[PDB]
Amino acid sequence: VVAEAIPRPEDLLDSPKFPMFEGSTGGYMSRSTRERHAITWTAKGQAKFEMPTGGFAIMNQGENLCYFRKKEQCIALGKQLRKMKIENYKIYRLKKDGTVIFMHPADGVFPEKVNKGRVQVNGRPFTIRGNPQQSELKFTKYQGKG
Amino acid sequence: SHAVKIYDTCIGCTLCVRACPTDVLEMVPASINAAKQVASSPRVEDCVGCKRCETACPTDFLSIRVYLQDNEETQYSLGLDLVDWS
Amino acid sequence: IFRYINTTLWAKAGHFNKALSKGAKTTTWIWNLHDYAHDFDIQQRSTGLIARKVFSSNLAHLSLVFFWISGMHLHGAYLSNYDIWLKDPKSITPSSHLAYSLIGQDILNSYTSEYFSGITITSGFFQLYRSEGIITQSQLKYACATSLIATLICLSGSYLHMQLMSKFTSFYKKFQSLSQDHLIIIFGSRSTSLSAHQIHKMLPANPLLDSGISKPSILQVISNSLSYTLALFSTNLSSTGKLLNPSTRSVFLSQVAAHHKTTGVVFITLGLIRFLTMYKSQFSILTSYIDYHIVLSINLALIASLSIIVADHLTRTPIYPHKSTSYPTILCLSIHHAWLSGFLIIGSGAHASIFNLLGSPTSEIRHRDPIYSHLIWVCIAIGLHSFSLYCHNDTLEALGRPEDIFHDNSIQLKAIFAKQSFLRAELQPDIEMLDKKIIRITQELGTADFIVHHIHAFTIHVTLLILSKGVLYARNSRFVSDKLELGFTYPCDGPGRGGTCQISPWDHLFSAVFWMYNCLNVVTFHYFWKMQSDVWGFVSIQKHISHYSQGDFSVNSITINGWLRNLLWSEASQVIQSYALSSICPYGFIFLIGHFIWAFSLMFLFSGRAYWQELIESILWSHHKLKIIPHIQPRALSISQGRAVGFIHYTLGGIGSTWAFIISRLLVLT
Amino acid sequence: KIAYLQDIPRTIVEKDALELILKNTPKEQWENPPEDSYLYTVKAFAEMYGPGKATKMGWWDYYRLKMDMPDTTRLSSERELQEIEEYEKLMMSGKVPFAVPGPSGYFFTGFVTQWKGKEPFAGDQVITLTENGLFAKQFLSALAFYREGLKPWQRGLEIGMAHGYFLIGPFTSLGPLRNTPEAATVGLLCGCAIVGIVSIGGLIFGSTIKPTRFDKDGDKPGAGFIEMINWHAVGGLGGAGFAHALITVF
Amino acid sequence: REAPKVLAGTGGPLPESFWDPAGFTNNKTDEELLFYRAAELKHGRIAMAAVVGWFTNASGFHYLGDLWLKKPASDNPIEAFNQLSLLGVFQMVFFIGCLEWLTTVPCPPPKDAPWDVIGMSDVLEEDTDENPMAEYKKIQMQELNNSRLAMVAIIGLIVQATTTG
Amino acid sequence: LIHGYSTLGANDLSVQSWSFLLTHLAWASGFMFLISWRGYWQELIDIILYI
Ligand code: CLA
Ligand code: CLA
Ligand code: CLA
Ligand SMILES: CC1=C(/C=C/C(C)=C/C=C/C(C)=C/C=C/C=C(C)/C=C/C=C(C)/C=C/C2=C(C)CCCC2(C)C)C(C)(C)CCC1
Ligand code: SF4
Repeated sequence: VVAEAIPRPEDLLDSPKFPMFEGSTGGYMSRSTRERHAITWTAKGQAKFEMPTGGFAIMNQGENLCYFRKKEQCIALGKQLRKMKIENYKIYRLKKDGTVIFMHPADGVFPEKVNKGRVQVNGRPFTIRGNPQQSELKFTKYQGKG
Repeated sequence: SHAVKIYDTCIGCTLCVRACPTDVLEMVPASINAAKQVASSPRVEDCVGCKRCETACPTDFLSIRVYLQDNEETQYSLGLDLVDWS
Repeated sequence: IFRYINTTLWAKAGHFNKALSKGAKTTTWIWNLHDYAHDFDIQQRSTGLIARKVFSSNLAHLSLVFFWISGMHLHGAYLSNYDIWLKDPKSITPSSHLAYSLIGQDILNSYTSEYFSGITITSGFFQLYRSEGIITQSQLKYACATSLIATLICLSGSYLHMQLMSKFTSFYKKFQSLSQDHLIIIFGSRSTSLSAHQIHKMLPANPLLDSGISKPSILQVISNSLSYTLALFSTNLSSTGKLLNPSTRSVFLSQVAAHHKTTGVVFITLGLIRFLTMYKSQFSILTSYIDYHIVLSINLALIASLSIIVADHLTRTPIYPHKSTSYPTILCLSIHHAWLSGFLIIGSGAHASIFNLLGSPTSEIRHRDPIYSHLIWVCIAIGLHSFSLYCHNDTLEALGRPEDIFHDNSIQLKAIFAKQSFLRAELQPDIEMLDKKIIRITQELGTADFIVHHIHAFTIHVTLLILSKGVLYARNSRFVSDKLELGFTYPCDGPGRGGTCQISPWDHLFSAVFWMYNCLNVVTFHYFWKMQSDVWGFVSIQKHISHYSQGDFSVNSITINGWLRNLLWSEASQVIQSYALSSICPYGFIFLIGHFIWAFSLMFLFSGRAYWQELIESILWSHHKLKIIPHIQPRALSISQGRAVGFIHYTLGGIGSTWAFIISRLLVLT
Repeated sequence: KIAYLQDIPRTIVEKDALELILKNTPKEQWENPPEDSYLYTVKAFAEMYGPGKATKMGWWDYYRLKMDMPDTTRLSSERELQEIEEYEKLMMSGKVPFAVPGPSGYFFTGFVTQWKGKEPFAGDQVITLTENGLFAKQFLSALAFYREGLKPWQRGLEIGMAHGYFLIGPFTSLGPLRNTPEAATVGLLCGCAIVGIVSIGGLIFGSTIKPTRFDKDGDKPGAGFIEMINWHAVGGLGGAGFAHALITVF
Repeated sequence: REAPKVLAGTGGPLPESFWDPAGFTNNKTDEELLFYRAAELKHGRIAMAAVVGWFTNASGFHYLGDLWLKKPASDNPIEAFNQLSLLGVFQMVFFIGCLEWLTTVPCPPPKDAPWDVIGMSDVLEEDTDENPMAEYKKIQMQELNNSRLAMVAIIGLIVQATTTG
Repeated sequence: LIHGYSTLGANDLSVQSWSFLLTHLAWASGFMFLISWRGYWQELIDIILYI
C-alpha cells in the first residue's frame, strides 16, 4: 500500500478535490489544533452526503478530499460512504510536521474482512471468567490490572 | 488509552468490528471456531470507549471486553476536538 | 373497503411495530409496546397509513374533548348549585362536583348554599355559562346533548377516515387549502358567528340579569323576544376596558360581541389578503417544513404562547361576569394556562428535535455554536445577576445592613420600561370594586417586580438553552459525530470519551421539563403572592384597602427568606391546618401526597438501572427456587424509561403540591 | 414520449395543473412517479380512465379523485422554483444570504456574505461581519494587545490605565462606604486591589503558560508577557489614581 | 457619463435616474464623486437617527435628561436641548468625536467605497447572480432614498420648530 | 428560625436562618449533578470552549 501525499490543510486552500460542502462552525478548530485527519475517496456520481461536522455536501465525480479534526469523524464519513457502495476510501492522520500516517484500511483490506498476515493482538486464550483474581496479583506487575 | 481484550469465546461475528466508530478492531485468521477467524484490537489507542463492540457481541458473555481507564485518558480516548494534545 | 377493519389484531398486541413481533420475551416488551403506541412514523406499512392514523387520532381526541365538555355540562345541569349561583353569585361558591358519603368522604363536601353541599369548583364554568346566557336547566341539558352528539360524530368520523383515506389521499398535504379554509371559515366566519350568538342571546339576556330581573319574567323576556333593547344598549360611550360593568365587574358583553365581529372581519380580510402578500422570504421555511413533526412543533409552540397570553389576559382584563371577584377561579384560570403553556412549549422543542432527526434541518444549524454559546453566556449573566440580587439582599439583611440591599427603601432598581408602560389599560387614576372585593387595581411595579421579572427571564432563557441545544445538536456534535444514526431517543453512546450520558434530544427534553417546571413555579408564586399582596382583598368604606397578604410582597419578596417565610410558610397555614375542615381536607391530603410523589421520583432520578436489574435477579432466584418462573422475564426499566418515570413523578408531585397549596388558601380566604 | 401523460382527460386533471405538476416534479420521476406523489396518482388513474378506457366513474370515486389531485394552488410556480434552485446553489457554494435575527425570526438583508473561510474545513474561519469585516479586523488589530510597533510595556500601560480608571467607579459608588464623606479613597483602594489581583493572576499565567508572542528574539521565554503584566499593574495604579483625582478635584 | 458610472443606478426617483439638475457631478473626478456619496450617506444615516431621536424625544421619552435634570424636560426637542445639563451635551459631543476618530484614522473605510464604515466589502459579494440574495443594490436604494427623505424631513422639523413652533 | 432576619430586625438566630437557606441551596444544587448526566454538559463545555 502506498500512502498518498496529503498536504497540510492550511497549505491546500482552494483545491479541486474538495467536495462542494456548505461549511459550518463544526469544522476543525484552527488556531488551537494542528493534528488533522484527512479522508480521500473516488466516487462515480455527485451524490449528496452529510458532513460529520454539520452541513451537507456533494461529492465530485472524480477524486474527493476532506479534512477533519478527529479520526472518529473520518470513520463516520467512511461508513456513510460505504453505505453508498463507495469502497477505496483511505483515511490519513496528518501530524503537525505534515507527516502522513495511513490509518483506516491499514493493510488495504477493511477490518471486517479477514486478511492474511494479521495476528490477534490483545488476545486472551480463555473465557472472560478465566482472568486471575485481582487480590492474587497485589504489588506484582499486575497490581490493579488482573 | 483503554484496554480492549478479545477472548477465545469469539466466533468471528465481525459485528464488533463493524460497530467500532474509530477502527480499533479487526478480523484475524484463527482456528478456534467454525468461522476460522477471531477479532483483534491492534489500535486501542484510538478506542474512545463507547462499548458499542460489547453491545454487538452475541456470545453468552462478551468475547470482547473493554476496560475503562480514566486516569489513563489520552486525546484520542477522550475524543478531543477543540483542543490538540500534540 | 371496511372489510379489512377486523378485530384479529386486538388480541395480537404489539402488531403495529415490527420490533415487537418477536413476542413478549421480557418485561421491556410491555414498556416498548406502550412507548411505540402513538409513534405512527415508525410503525408498519406505507406513508398513507401514517396520514390516516394521524388524522383519525386527531378526530378521536376531538371526540374525547367533546365528551369532557358534555360531562362538564351534565354536571352543571344535574349535579350543581348553578341556580342559586345565578341568583346570587357573590354569596355562593360555584360547585358542580359532589362526593359520595363513603369512608367518611362526606367530609369533603362543604357548605356552598343552604340547599347544596359539594366541592367548590374553580374551573370558571359557571361564569362561562352566565356569559353564555344559560339560565334554565333545559339549556344545560341541550348543551350536554349537543356535546354528546358531537362526541359520537367525531368518533364515527375517526372510525370512517381510517378507510375513507387511501394510498392516493392528499388533502392533508394541501397546505394552501388548509390555511385558507381554516383562516377564513373558522377564524373569520366562526368569530362572526359567535358575535351573532352574543348579539342575539347574551345582550338580550345578560343586560336583563344585570337590570336586576333575575326573574326576566321567566321565559316571557329571557326567551329572546326582546327586540326593543337595542344591541348597544349600555355601551355608555367610553372605551372598551376603560369602564367596566359596575354590576358584574367585567367588560360589557356588547363590546365583546363587537370585538368578535371585528376580529372575524379582520380574519376574513387577511384570508383575502393572503392571495397577494409578502412572501418569497419564508419560502425556504415553506418548502422545508412540510412534515408532521415540524408542523406539530410549530403548532405546539403557537398554542402554548396563546395559552400564556390567555393566562395573563384572563385575570386583569375581566371578560367574564362575576369572575374577577371569584378569586380562586381567577387564580386557577391564570395558573392552569401557565402550566399548559410551559408543557406545550416543551413539546414544541421535542418535536423540533424529532423533525431535525427525521427531516433535514435549515441554515441556522450551521452556526449553532455561536447561537447556543451566546445563549449560554446570557443565561449565565442573568442567573448570576437576577438571583444574586436576592442572595445579596438576603446576606446583607442577615448581616443587619438593610440600607445596602436592593429594595424600594434602599438601593432601588426601578422598572423603567414597565413604569413607562402605562400604555396598557391606561385606566383612570383609581380602582374598581364590586362587593367588598377588589375587581382590579393597577399593580404598582417596584424593585421586587423588577427582580422577579428578571428571574422569569433567566429561567425562560435557560429552558430555551436546553431546548435549542437539543434541537441544534441532534444530528451530530463535536462529541459524537454520528448522533443521527443513534435515532431520536437513546440513553447514551457509552461511557467512552469521558462519558456520553444524556446526549440525545430526548434527554435534552428530559432536562428541559425540569427547567420549565422550575421556570413557571416561580411564575405561579410571583402571581400568587403579588395578586394577594397588591390587588386582591377586602375594602374599607373610607377608600382604604386591606389586601389578603397585607402588602407583604414589596417588603418581603426582595429576599429568599421572604419567599420562604411569607409565602411558603405563612400562606401554607391554610393547607397544612386543613384536616377535618370540610372543604379543604382533600387539599391537605393531596399536599401530603404531592410531597410523597415528588420525593418518590428521586428514586428513579438518582439511580441507574443496573442496580435494580441485579436486585431483580436476586429476587428472581427466590422465585425460581419455588418453581415460580415468569416467562416474561423480569427486566428493570430501560434508562430512558427510568428518566421518563422520574421526570413525570417529579413534575406531578410538585404540581400537586402547589395546586393544593394555592387552592386551599384561596378557598379559605374567600 | 411518456404514455400516460398523453390525451389525459381534462376531467381527471386540467392542462395547466398537469403542466405545473410536471414542472414541479423532477424530470427523472415522470416515467415512474415514486409513491405519494401527485404524479403517482395521475399515472395510477390516467391508465384506468381515458378515451380508450373506462370513461365514467361513480360520483364518490370521482369526488375522492378530485381530492387527491392538486388544486392548482398548492404547487410552486416557476419563480418559486427558481428561488429554491438558486438558494440551494448559494448555500452549497459556501455563500449565505445574509439574515439578521429579529422578533422571533430574521430579516433577510439582501447580501451575499461569503461564508466558508480560506480553510473551508476549518470551523473557526467561517468569516462573519463582526470578526472578519474590515472595521472589525482593523479594530481588533489596533487594540493595545495587538497594535503594531508597541513595546510590551506600552501595551501593559495602556491596558492598565483603562482598567484602573474604570475599576474605581463600581466601588466608590454603590459600595459599602458609598455615603461616607470620603467614599472615594475606599473606591481607590478597592480598585487598586482589583488591579493587583488581576496582575498577580497575569503573573501566574506568564509563569505557567509562558506566552512567547511578545518576547523579542533571544530572550527568556515569557519575558514580554511578564513585562506587559507588570506595566499593566503600574497603569492600573495610575488610572485608578487619575480617576480618584478627577473625582476629588471635580 | 464615465465617472458618474461609479455611483450609477443608485439615485433618482427610479433607481437608475442620475438626477443632478445642477451639473454638480459632471467634470468631477471619480474619487470626488465617491467622496460626494460618502458625504451623502453620512448625512442621511445621521438624519435617519436624527428623525428617530426627534420623535422619541418629542413624544415624552427623555429618560436620561429627565433623570439627570430631576424634572421632565420639555417635549420640544430644541428646547429640551437647552434644559439638558451641560455635562450631558459635552459627553455627547465627545462620544461622537471618538466614533468619528475611530472610523477615520484607526479603522479607515476603503478608498474605492468610502462609505463602508462597517466594512462589508471584505465579506460581501455584491457581484453574484442569485435572486434570494445579491439584492444588495436594492437595499442600497432603500438606504439612500430613506436617508434623503430623512435629510429634508429633519430640516423641516428644525425650521418649523425654530419659526412656527 | 424564619423570623430570624426579616424586615423587622434580626435575632441571634440570623446565622441559623442564613445557613438554613444556604444549605437548602447546597442540597438543591447537587440535584443537577445527580439528575443531569455527563454528555449534555460535555457538549456544553465544548460550546463554551469554542467561545
Ligand atoms: C438550586 C440548585 C441549582 C443551581 C444553583 C443551578 C445552577 C445552574 N444551572 Mg442547574 N439544575 C438543577 C439545579 C440547580 N442548577 C437541577 C436540579 C437540574 C435538573 C437536572 C438542573 C439542570 C440544569 C441544566 C440542564 C442546565 C442548568 C444550568 C445551570 C446554570 C445556569 C444558571 C447560571 O449560570 O447561574 C449562575 C449560577 C448560580 C448558582 C447563580 C448564583 C450564583 C451565586 C449566588 C453568585 C456567586 C457566589 C459567589 C461568587 C461566592 C463565591 C464562592 C465562594 C467559594 C467564594 C447554573 C450554573 C444551565 C447551564 O449551565 O447553562 C448555562 C443548563 O444547561 N441546570
Ligand atoms: C398535540 C400534542 C402532542 C402530540 C400529537 C404528540 C405526539 C407524539 N409524541 Mg409527544 N409530546 C408532547 C405533545 C404531543 N406529542 C408534549 C407536550 C411533550 C412534552 C412533555 C411531548 C414529549 C414527547 C417525547 C419526549 C416523546 C414524544 C413522542 C411522541 C410520538 C409518540 C408518542 C407515543 O407513542 O407515546 C405514547 C403515549 C404515552 C406513553 C402516554 C403515557 C402517559 C404520560 C407519559 C404520563 C402522563 C401522566 C398523567 C398526565 C398524570 C396521571 C394522573 C395521575 C393522578 C395518576 C408522537 C408523534 C415520542 C417519540 O418517539 O416521538 C417520535 C418521544 O420520545 N413526545
Ligand atoms: C448632504 C447633502 C447631499 C449630498 C452631498 C448628496 C450627494 C449626492 N446626491 Mg443627493 N440628495 C440629498 C442630499 C445630498 N445628496 C437629498 C436631501 C435629496 C432629496 C431631495 C437627494 C436626492 C438625490 C437624487 C434624487 C439623486 C442624488 C444624487 C446624488 C449624487 C450626485 C451628486 C449630486 O447630486 O450633487 C452632490 C452635491 C450636492 C447635493 C450639494 C448639496 C446641495 C447644495 C449645497 C445646495 C442645497 C442647499 C439647499 C437648497 C438649502 C438647504 C435647505 C434645504 C433642505 C431646503 C451625490 C452622491 C444622484 C445620484 O447619485 O443618483 C445616481 C441622484 O439621482 N441625490
Ligand atoms: C457605554 C458605551 C459604550 C462603551 C464605552 C466604553 C467601553 C467606555 C470605556 C471608557 C474607558 C475605560 C475609559 C478609560 C479612560 C482611562 C484613562 C483616561 C486613564 C488615564 C490614566 C492616566 C492618565 C494615568 C497616568 C499615570 C500613570 C500612567 C502611572 C503613574 C501615575 C499617573 C497618574 C501619572 C459603547 C461604545 C459600547 C456603546 C454605548 C456607549
Ligand atoms: S462481536 Fe464478539 S463474537 Fe463476534 S467477532 Fe466480535 S468479539 Fe467475536
